[PDB]
Amino acid sequence: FGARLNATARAVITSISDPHDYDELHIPWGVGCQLLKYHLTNKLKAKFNMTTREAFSFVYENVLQYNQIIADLFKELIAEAAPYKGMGCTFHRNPTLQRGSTQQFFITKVKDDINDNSISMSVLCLKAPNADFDGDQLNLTLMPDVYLTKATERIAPHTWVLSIDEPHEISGNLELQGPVVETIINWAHEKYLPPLEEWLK
Amino acid sequence: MNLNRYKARDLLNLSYDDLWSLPSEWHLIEFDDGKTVVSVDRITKLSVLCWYPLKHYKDCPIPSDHHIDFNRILTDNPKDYLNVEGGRVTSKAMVKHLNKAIWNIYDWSGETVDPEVLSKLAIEGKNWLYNQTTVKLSEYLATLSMFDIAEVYNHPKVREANHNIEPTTYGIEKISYGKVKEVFNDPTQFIGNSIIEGLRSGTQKTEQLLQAFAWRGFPTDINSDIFKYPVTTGYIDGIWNLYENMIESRSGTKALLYNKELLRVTEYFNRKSQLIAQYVQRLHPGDCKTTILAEYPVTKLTLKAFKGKYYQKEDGKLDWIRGNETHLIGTKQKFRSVFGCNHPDSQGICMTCYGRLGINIPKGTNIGQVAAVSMGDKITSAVLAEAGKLSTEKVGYTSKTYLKNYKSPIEALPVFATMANEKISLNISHCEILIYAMMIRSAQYRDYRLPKPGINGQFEKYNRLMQCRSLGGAMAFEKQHEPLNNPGSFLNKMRNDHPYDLLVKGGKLR
Ligand SMILES: [Zn+2]
Repeated sequence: FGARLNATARAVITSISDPHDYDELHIPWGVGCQLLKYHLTNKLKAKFNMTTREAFSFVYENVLQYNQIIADLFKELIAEAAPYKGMGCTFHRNPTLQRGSTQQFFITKVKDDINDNSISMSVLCLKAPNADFDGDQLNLTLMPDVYLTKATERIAPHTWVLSIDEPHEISGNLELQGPVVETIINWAHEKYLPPLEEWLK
Repeated sequence: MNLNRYKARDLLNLSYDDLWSLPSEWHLIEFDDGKTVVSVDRITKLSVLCWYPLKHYKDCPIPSDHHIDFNRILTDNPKDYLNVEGGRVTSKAMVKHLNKAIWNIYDWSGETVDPEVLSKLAIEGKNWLYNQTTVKLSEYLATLSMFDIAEVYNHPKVREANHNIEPTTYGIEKISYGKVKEVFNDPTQFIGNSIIEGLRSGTQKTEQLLQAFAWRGFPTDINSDIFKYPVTTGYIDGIWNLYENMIESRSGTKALLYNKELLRVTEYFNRKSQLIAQYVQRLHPGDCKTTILAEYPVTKLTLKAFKGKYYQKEDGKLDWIRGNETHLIGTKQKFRSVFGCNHPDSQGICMTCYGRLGINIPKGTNIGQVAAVSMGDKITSAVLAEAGKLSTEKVGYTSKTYLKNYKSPIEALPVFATMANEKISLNISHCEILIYAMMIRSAQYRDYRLPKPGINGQFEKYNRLMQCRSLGGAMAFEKQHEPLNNPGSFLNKMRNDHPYDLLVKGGKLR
């Protein structure tokens, strides 16, 4: 029933508190330098005049060392996906009971800081699995093909929006977090205007 | 009057930069139906921000119930909108208004909308709401300091509830807690305090505030034994007696009993339930058009389980309940269940037999596993009184022979419904699948296959269902070698098809 798949990774998770999309994943430098090795070898044999031994040495040398050429090749490999936002990948949770424990995201940005070893996930997708920042390691698989990425569309962050209990009700995984709600509470529910008696007098 | 008027779709067709550039005023809002409201700009900005799926469909009518302040209705007399209370902004309220905006477009056209497009528009609207409320709202940040504690602590109604209080359960839970619960619910006392405004907004819980601003009452031991003398102080003014703090230290001792046998047995329960529930699959939209309508009694406790269900009323064709009927509380209503309808698929059902829950399920989704999943998440949340006994009771009912073998499944459904819904919130459309998964036609001829008319209703054991049907699914359960050395498995009978059948043979098409 399958075990120990290839083109995979396993790392701890952080959040993205930014203006972004609901399906965006940020792979760090050390994970992205080893998960995309033959892609970097193809880009270094195509754009530059290098053999596969020199390309393998350039890939394995700059894992714990930042340089501009590998970052530019990562930006090119992200930009090569024409109908998608990036490379399609799947993301799992180790207790997998519900629908939200297995999702499909897109790699959109490789980090520049070498000390940060964590995959940064969206805020709205934190609720569908029981995933917190309590030192837990989460798994990731890389879909190679376009047909496989189209077939993995059945598990998506938009698939668990509708509830499986009530007939016409959106489930509670769409609810915002604490500090996201509290600013709107302090903004909207404030003594901002005089009441309706004083306003028309 | 000095109140500007805005239309419904005029604020929706406005730009994102011009939406926040609105003057601070009370204003009239017209809607597509024959009603109009009055509102503040800071509420209709959030209302337009939650109206994102209505922007793609510029022809559907927008009712007056989509606004957060739908209680305010402009009438000819000013007594209905002068001093009234609107709606409280809640994390669930925006999701409910997005759900209303989705089902408004769903019932705009007649029953032909792809629900996955609306489900993607919901998360797109939530993402746009987050990206607009994060950037544009940066000056209004909630805070917490010593002053926020001293503002609520120095209230006289809170300080009166902590002095001259007898150490009694009635004197604490009813007398002492009531005098502070009646002032926490007052909307004209704490205006501007972040703790009370977060309590009224559903973020902070009131059960954790009575143990801090009022008397903490009766912590327990490892066993369920209460103590005679309770702790006098709370959490703001801390506990500093040795006896009271030693009782309080035993309250956190029960939060560490997390042995691995519980996490093993809930995974064993999920593996036992889903492997037998995975037989029924691939529901189809439409109508099978049968007059073999079953009949079930509806009570008060299981009325939420009959929310999305089609029944047969007098002088009518079909109707769904949706859960607002105070009547039909003691009668026996004729329903339309999966037991006894005729579809050409040998393992599928229709949309009208399953109910209104099927449109919330995507097209390429197994309806068999999600019933056991919807049971198991509530069971695990009840696990995380004696929920393991409830889990073993559901195992003995569903996957054993502890039920009396009835002649027809129409009397087996309400017993399982009143056993499940009294403690676990579960819809009856999942219980119908969990009962139908144990149904076998022609048990005297060993024809281990699901019957399409459910009027037969012949039930057997769980292990005989696991071994004598679909050996590729039998290789996934425990005791794999017992279906191998069986003489009944070496003859070509017409049987069902498990999804695991492709992983057993490697992935061959035939
Ligand atoms: Zn049917």
